[PDB]
Amino acid sequence: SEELNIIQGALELRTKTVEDVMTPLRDCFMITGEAILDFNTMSEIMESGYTRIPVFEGERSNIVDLLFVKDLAFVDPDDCTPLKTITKFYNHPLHFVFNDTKLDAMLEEFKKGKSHLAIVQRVNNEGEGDPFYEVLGIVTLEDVIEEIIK
Amino acid sequence: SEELNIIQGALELRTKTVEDVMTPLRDCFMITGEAILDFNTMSEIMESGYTRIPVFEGERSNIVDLLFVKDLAFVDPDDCTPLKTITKFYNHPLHFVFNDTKLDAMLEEFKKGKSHLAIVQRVNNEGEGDPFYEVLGIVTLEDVIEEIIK
Amino acid sequence: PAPVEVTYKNMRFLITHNPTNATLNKFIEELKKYGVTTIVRVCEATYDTTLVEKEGIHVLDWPFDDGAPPSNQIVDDWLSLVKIKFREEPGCCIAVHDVAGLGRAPVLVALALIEGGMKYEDAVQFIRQKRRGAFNSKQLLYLEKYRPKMR
Amino acid sequence: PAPVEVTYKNMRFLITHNPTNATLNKFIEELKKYGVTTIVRVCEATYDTTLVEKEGIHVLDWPFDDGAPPSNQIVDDWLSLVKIKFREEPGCCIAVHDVAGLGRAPVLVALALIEGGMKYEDAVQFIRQKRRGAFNSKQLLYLEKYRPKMR
Repeated sequence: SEELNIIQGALELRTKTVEDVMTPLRDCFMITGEAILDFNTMSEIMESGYTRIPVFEGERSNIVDLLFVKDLAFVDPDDCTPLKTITKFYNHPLHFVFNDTKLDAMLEEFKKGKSHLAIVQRVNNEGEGDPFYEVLGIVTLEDVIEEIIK
Repeated sequence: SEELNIIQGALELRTKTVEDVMTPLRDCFMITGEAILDFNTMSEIMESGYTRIPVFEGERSNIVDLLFVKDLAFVDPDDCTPLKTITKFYNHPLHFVFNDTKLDAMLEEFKKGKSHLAIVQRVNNEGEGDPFYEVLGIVTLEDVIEEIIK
Repeated sequence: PAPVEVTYKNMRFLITHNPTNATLNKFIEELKKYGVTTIVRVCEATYDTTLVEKEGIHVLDWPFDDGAPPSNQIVDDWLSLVKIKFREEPGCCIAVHDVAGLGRAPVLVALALIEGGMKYEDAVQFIRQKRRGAFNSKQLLYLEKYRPKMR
Repeated sequence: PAPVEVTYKNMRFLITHNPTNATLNKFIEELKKYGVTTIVRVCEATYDTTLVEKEGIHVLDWPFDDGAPPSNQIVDDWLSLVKIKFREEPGCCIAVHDVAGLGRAPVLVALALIEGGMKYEDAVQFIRQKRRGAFNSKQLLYLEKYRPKMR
């Protein structure tokens, strides 16, 4: 029943890439570093249901940190503390990985680490300038498990 | 590598019970309905890292609702709104299941439902009074997946 | 737990729990959702039964011993009650409630469908289908050694 | 990305990125964590290089074309620089940095270990091990058609 589905997913971990299950950059829910953690902003962050939210500066490709909801533990809304400050009070590792990375390898990094999230980047050899890493998306442990158990 | 471990877990879904992977009642993190959602209480709830927290009234065996952290979205600390009120503003289904329930069946209920959590109860035939359902613990989707991928 | 409906041969019952005073309006929603016109209580009074009667359903407090079988007087009062109310209003439903509905109350329902024709094993397996683990040893003994009457 | 150290025959380099002005103290932590005494810049000035020199490491701004090979003057200045500084202080390290460290700067390091004895394929596969996708077509052409001198 469940068992053959989960088995098939487990085997496909070897061939599927992080690129196949990621939520692409356009659809990731994200927050800018210049956000002002006042009453309405914090409420909107909490009501989203996300436990962790990528934080960007400038363009959404420029992902600089992770805001865990717990990080807002004792923040005062009346003080309007900018988000970047809170970002600076807490350490949340920020993994990056290549579109090549198979799903079993990503799964085992997830099992080791403290971060359950990873930015998906590619490299482009096509340019009138130096090669650069292009972020494509974000893959979570939940994407990988969603792909095992369908 | 990963694959044979996850396969073995998937097969053991049929024999293992909800009773084997639950976090027993003594160790579940829980909150009482008479909590007063002031600044410190809400902060303590957020800083715990739990997205959803069982809510009891009286003795911890008496689990009455679920507090999602998002449920605190626009609550004012200055107003000291009791937790039971917030409990009454939001509907979060409260599944109960028997210690007998195998892990594949629990997994498929989890896949269908909106609640990713379940109270684990047993029935005791031994008493000088009427039989009663005894809550033993709480099983989450994360317990089940933790048991698939080790 | 939650309430359960049991139907056999125009008989219909609702095995239920003992509510609190705040749950009792949603409770009456559920009592009318199965069309119960009378409710008989076996636990001890933790609320008041004047609004439930103001919503149209009569309350009968017949307490007997927790975890124990009903006396023969309660049995005969009970059978005469199902007779009277089910020929007063057929297809209707009468509710019985223990603390959670896992002993005395299912025993009463048990005697009703056992006097109604359904056998002993068929009735017990009929009830524990509908709520698991319904009977304890002291009540298994009664329901086993009870003599029907075709009433 | 992040900085990378490359060592071959007492030569040691740090291929790095262009920092901002606020990152630059942690930057100098990392520059001294690999013991680099001089840093040579190929991108355009987005900060000021007086504190990095006040922490003891000299800054040389030698910009050339983005995505393009270095001219032969920059090549000879570069080789003479590695000679001078690596016989002034052997075992030390000199840092080079592009915008992220994925083109011009790795090309310079490439010419250094290719003049240092390591072959073309061995050097390119040595660098892209240490940071994936390091070179683009216009720079592959140069590093391929470059003539060593055993300097």
